[PDB]
Amino acid sequence: GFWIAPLFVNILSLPLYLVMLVYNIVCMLLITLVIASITLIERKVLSLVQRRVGPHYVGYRGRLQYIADALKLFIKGIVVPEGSNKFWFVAIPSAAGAICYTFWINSMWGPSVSIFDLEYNLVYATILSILFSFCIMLTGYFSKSKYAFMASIRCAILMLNIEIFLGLLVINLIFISESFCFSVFVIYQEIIWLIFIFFGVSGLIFITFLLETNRAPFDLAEAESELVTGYSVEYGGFYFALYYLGEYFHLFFFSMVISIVLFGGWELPNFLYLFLLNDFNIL
Amino acid sequence: GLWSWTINQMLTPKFWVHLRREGFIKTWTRGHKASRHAHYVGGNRTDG
Amino acid sequence: FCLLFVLADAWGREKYAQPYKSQILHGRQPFGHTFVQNYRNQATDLGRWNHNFACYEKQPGCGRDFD
Amino acid sequence: NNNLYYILLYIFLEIVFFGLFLCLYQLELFTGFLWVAEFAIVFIAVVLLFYLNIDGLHLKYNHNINNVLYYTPSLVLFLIFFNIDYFSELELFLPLELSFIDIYDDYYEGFNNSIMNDFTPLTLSYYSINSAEFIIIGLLLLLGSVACVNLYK
Amino acid sequence: RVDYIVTPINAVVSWARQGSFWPLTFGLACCAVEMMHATVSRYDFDRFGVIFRATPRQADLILVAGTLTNKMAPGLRRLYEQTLDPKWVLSMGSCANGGGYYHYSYSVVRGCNRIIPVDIYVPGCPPTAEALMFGVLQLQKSLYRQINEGEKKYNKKDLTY
Amino acid sequence: MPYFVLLFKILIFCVVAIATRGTLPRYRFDQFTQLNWKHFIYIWLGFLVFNLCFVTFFI
Amino acid sequence: MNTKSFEVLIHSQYAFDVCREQVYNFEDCRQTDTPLPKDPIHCKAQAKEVLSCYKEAEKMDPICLSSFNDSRECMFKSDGNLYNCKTWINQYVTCQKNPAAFAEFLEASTAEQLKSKKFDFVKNRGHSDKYL
Amino acid sequence: LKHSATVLREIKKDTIMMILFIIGGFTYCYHMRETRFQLDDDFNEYVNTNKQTFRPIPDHVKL
Amino acid sequence: LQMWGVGKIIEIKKFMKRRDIELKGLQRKAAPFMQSMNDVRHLALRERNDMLYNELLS
Amino acid sequence: MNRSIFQLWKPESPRSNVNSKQIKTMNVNFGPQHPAAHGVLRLILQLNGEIAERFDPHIGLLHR
Amino acid sequence: MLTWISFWSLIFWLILIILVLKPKNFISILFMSELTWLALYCLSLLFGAIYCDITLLS
Amino acid sequence: VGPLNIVFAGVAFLMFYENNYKKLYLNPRYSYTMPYLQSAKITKNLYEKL
Amino acid sequence: TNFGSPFRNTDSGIVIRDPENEKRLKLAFQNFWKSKQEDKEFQAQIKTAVSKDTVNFMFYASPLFGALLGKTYIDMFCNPRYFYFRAFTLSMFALAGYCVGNGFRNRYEHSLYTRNYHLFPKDLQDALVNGDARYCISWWKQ
Amino acid sequence: NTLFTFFFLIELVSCAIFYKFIVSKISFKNSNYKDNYFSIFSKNYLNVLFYQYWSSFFSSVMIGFCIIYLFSLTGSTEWSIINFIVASNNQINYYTNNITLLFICLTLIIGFIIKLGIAPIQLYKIEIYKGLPFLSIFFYTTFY
Amino acid sequence: MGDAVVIHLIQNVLIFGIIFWLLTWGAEYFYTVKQQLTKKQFYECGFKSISELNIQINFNFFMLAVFLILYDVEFTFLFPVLFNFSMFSTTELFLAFFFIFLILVSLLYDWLNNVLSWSA
Amino acid sequence: VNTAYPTPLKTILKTTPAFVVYFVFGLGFSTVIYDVVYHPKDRIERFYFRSSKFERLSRKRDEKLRHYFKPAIEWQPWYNTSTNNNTRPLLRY
Amino acid sequence: NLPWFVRWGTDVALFFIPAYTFANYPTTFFVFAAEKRRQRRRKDFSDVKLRDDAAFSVDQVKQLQTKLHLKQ
Ligand code: SF4
Repeated sequence: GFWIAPLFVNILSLPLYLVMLVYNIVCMLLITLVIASITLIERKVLSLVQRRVGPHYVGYRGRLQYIADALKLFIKGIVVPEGSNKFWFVAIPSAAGAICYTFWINSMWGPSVSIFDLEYNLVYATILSILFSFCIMLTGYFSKSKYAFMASIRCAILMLNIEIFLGLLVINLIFISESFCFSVFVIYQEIIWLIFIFFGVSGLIFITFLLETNRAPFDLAEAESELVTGYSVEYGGFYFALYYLGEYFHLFFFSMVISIVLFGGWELPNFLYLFLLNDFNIL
Repeated sequence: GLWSWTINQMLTPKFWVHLRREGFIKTWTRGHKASRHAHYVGGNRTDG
Repeated sequence: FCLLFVLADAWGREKYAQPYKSQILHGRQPFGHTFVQNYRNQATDLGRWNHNFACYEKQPGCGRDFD
Repeated sequence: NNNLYYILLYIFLEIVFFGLFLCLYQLELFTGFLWVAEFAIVFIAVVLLFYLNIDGLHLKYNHNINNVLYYTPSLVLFLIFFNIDYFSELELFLPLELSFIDIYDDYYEGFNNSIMNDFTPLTLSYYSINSAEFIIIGLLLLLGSVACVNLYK
Repeated sequence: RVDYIVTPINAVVSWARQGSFWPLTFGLACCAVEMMHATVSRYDFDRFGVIFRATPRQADLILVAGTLTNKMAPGLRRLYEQTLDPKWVLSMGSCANGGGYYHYSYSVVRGCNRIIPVDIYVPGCPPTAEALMFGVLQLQKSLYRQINEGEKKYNKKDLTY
Repeated sequence: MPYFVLLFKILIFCVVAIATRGTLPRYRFDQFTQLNWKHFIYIWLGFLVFNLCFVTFFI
Repeated sequence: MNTKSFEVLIHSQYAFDVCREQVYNFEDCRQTDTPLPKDPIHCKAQAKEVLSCYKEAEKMDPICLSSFNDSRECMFKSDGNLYNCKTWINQYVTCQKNPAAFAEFLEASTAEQLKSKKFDFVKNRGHSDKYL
Repeated sequence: LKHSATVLREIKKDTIMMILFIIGGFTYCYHMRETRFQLDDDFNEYVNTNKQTFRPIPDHVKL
Repeated sequence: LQMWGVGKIIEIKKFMKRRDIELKGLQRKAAPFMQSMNDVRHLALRERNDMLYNELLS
Repeated sequence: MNRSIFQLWKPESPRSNVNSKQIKTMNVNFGPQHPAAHGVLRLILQLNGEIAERFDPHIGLLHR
Repeated sequence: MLTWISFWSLIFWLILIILVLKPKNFISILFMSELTWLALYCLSLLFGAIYCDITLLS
Repeated sequence: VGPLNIVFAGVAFLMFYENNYKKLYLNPRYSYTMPYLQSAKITKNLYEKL
Repeated sequence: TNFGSPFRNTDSGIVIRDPENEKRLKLAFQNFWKSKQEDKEFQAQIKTAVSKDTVNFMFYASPLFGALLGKTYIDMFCNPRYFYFRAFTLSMFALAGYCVGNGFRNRYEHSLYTRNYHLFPKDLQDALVNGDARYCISWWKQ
Repeated sequence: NTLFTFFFLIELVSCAIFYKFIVSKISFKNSNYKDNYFSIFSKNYLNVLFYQYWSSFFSSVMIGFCIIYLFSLTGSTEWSIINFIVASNNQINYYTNNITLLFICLTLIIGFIIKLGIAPIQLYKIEIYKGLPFLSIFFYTTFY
Repeated sequence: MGDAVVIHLIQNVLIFGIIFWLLTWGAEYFYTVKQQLTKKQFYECGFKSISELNIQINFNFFMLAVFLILYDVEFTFLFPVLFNFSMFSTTELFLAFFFIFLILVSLLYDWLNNVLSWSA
Repeated sequence: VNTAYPTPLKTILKTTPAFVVYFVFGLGFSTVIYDVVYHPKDRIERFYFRSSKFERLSRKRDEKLRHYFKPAIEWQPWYNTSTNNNTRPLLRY
Repeated sequence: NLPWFVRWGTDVALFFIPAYTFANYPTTFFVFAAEKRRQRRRKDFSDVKLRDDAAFSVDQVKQLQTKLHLKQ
């Protein structure tokens, strides 16, 4: 009907929003599965280095340890201590988890292959890292425990050095790319890997990679021997699960960024056959 | 619980001899019986 | 020391051609900057600015288009 | 609100809203830069708050006395007469169908422009024209660092 | 009509809870030294999935390993209460079982069961790493089985009523 | 697509990170800060200055 | 006045050597003392002549249909990167200039050149492309 | 550190080799720059093959 | 390695510049027709608004 | 380097509020159930800025 | 609602007023000063957008 | 409800109907602005009715 | 190729793998160069950034100097009882020398094909720019 | 030659003044032997620092607002061109919005009075002079 | 640097979080917890914590934070110049070198005063 | 004979399942992202930020003409909707 | 009868070849639809304007395309 068609504009539009949300949920589930696989790989590598067999009874040859870990993390209950503000104690995990899944947005899987056309991928990543650090510090502070407060203080101390180091590394890297998009770095890295120019800064690059992933010797805010558990001294169950998942996603994203910007990106390494590779094909 | 004996382990004369001798049920059940290593399924030597 | 070596190299690059002259000692910027910094300036006397070519008339290779 | 933590949260929310407003005006570069700077400043401020206001118990101050005494009439009078808008108009003042400046394009100018970054105005300002201002800013920063060291001593 | 899905759900939950029986990083004496040796590469508790957790709020298995004294019983009770639910308890070593050599000591708790509820006990003083592994495996099997122990009776339609 | 190569490189980097976590110890907070506050920042700045000089030499 | 961006660009590149008189007249009318362009109302006649010439030149020879389709596919895959499609664009321009000579060149086609030109700017990247 | 005579000779050889390698690298960079300049000249010559048209600006544009 | 990488980056930039020069030549070859179409659009819209304003303010 | 003794020492003077420990002492304890406390020690350590100021080791937690 | 320039000016003036409205805490004063500086930067960006001036954006 | 509620509901319904009718029947259908109402056919010319 | 052809992109979005066209284009270029090979005026008009003798000397001596440098390096710091390491070092030095020679030769060829690109026929220049032998059939068909 | 350079130089001068104020000695050698086991809490230096910092912040905000408003008015912040444009406005009457001009002038004058400590804003300067050394006071007076 | 697409993505992320919350509720449906005396008390390695809100730090990194803010400002200032270094000039090079020298002098002066170390 | 792999080879090979699972998950995520990018536009459209001024102007000309120029050229006095829910301008003021 | 390298190659091939195919074809099972869409994206003769003075007519062009057997 000429008069009935008008009332269906937003009614027909809503299904598109539903489909977009479904696609985003599918992407989030895929990212969670990737993070679980990364955790499984980390456990296997730690066992192998320690001359241990590691997880082998979780299903067939321990192939589903990550799924069981996630289900058990869901299973265990969580009780908020009466000595702390329940509102903040709950909002910190939810905010951290919401910030954690947003890392998938600022990620490119190919040439112009991105969810959004963000020209400042580095800025977005830095903002996400700052938000994650703030969330960790708040979780440490809201716990009202001296150990959690010390852990939050150590994490904040790491962040100031982390921020300066990341800014200097980006500035030295942006000196070649001249763009905040990740594609420009890989575009000019097809000849040789960017680590070649930063050959003498390889140690500092490794230090930045270990700090951006919050791994040792920048393993502060964990302090297993020093301050027992990290910001999750009193946080457990779903809170600790979300924190660990965010840490793993941040590690994966930092490794992806480091590869895209320094290790030749997604271009095959032709540096080995440079002596036999031609420059121009004149007819 | 699938693939008690992998293709790499199944691609040996030992696997064929054991399957022909003890049958498919026994060949598959050993991996589910005392799984210690995928390369140690039925022994470490591949001759038998 | 690196800065001194770079300055020495730039000063020695005078024997190189005009395109090969040092960019520090011979500026090469965008058309907008060239028009802004050389308009109504008697030191250079860059002449007219061809709006079609967006370059000064006295600038070499100005308006070179396909035959 | 007198709670310092809540004040800081509200400041962060206001900064986020200002960044959103800047993005609405299609100024995303400055929005991102301000967002990063404000995030760093907020982290420092949170560290300071944990340092100096760990308990968080704000002073027992009542806003009613000062608000009713002078603040409300003063705000009313100030907002009543202050109007520095001369010719600014709302976007809904005229139909958008009567505007055609955003449709014209300079094809030759685009063909003569090699700029691929939005930082060209920033470079041309803080490096060519306002170079004296940049040098003054650097000298002021050095002097401020020296002053901070002396204050710490 | 809620037990049909619940039974598969109960089985999945039991498998998941058995797969992440994380022991508490809380050890005291030679029994705990043996337990730590049971965390070594040679004794792969990671094969069964036992990873030590430092925080009781994030732990599920309480490995009470050591001697309990009058100066530690309230702390043990507080830790047991602070342990996140559901929780299991395993007392390794004779001291953790019943005091052992110090069963007649004035500064001995005279049994860990009188302080906190204990689910499983290990006999050796010190128990071998194999003994601790066997005890952990038995506790895991019990936890997997205890989830659906057939408490409910089946109706005439073979449904738990 | 290049996504497979990117995934392989990221996996190598993650394995390296896991190995580093397994191998090296944890330093002191003040020690790491001073290393950043006295050596690393200066080294990075010198590298940037050398890169600028090289770019000027190579135009 | 009813053409898409890529098609109009291809037609103008083909007519870049054919509309010289009107193009030069309009460019002279577009001259100014500053980089700021002149008011468009100044050159209504020259712009009209250029548009008329472009409309008269948009009618290509039948042999140029396949080349035009290939160039359109290359531009769509490249999102309008002309330099990356230089070979197909040059071939289409030669076809428009001389359909007979282009037909003769098409007679001497290779087996690989006789296959469908499938362009994918993701798997295939080129060599040191700034527009990427 | 009271290094031996053989160690001192090795150190001297290493220093001489380092100096020679630095000089060679600088010479190679200069040669690469010259080659790049030559290639740029060749590319300009190739580009300006049929772009030699120079139309004077119209007199309508004032000084 | 730093010096060699800087030189290689400079050479890559020069090659990209040559490619961009070719692209700019092509775009200048395509400059006139698009500019003419845009000018026709701007002038046609100017006539309608001018006529509406002249009828209005009269 | 230069002298930095004043930046490392802070003695307390009689009735001098400035010379006192002008900060809330974080009386945290390395209690029994800690990974690094060896299990049988409660080292009540007055730590100032993550730096231990005073030590009081509660021992005898495992005295048998 | 209100035009952007008017909103920005009114917000700057209200922030300047509110800087004195709240209680006298040094930390609160510092936070308010930071907020005012951010508002000034936003106003400068809006003005540079309005007038298209490079120095205003600088 | 109430007379004021009925008046407000009628005003909102009339506003929605007027806006939708203006967007649908009075608009150059050159841009895809109405999902499930505007056609998804692939156009070849610059100006195609959607 | 690291940089590819200067006249077109190596494989922008479609990778062309036709060897018959490339062979025909090479034959056409050889025939064009042979037709005016005895033209003294055309020979003098041909100019290159690098001389043929210099290019040949570089391509023939670069591996030798690199091999000598590698042998000297193996003598300076490497023990002579490590056959694998010594051979690897020598091979790497020889490969670097060969790379330098190949770069010199490629530069000479590119300069010859570019500084003399203005003397090419119309169809020959079209083929060189587009990389397609279909532009000039008479120089390669017969 | 322009209000931007003037603002930058004035901010630099204010920072230098604050640094000089921070360079004041807190303790002095005195023969007061009775105060050896008692604490005397003197807040003169802290008050001076707080007052200087707050006044400088307010003045800088006012000057920045004035510069931003002036730039939009004429398009330049230089000395001669601004005066020429303002005098032209009095002859062409293009901008009759005297409210905006009055607000800009009020902002500039208030900022100048606050920076100079002009009355009725004088308790700030009174407290500033009450807690400084004699040579510091002499230098501040000579500068201002 | 973001758009309504990013806003809708944030909304979908919130929806996924709600799904996770539903999963958490479903998991918690299969557990029973009995209240304990110290169940909701602070975990301090087995003993009652002697503080509730009075958890204050010494804050020995104030100079470090201030220097970090100053260095971030300096780096942000230097960023625009390097963003378009392709069109560098003699004055641009001089200004960049002056800024670099100023940053280096500031860092050295900070180190020269031993202000980069923690203090009691 | 025993055709077992080397001991280091097996020790490193006791990770292949986890490595393959990670690779499969990453490939699935990447394929989902690629499908999302490609299905709406029938290709992987290049970012406008990676295109020059001329390229950006050429790309958006048709969209600008369809969404703005057409309504502005055939406007009617009654065409504007009675509410404020009209199309926003190309430049937000 | 199988080398350690020969047996190990099977698992590597299984891990690589399916992964290579998946990476080369992210849009699984829709390649035919994409090809059909691309073919429909090639405008026909009637959809475009042909010059009056064209060397070859439409029928001649079709015959020449059939003879040359261009895939198009
Ligand atoms: S039971 Fe035996 S081994 Fe265990 S702590 Fe007591 S004495 Fe030691």
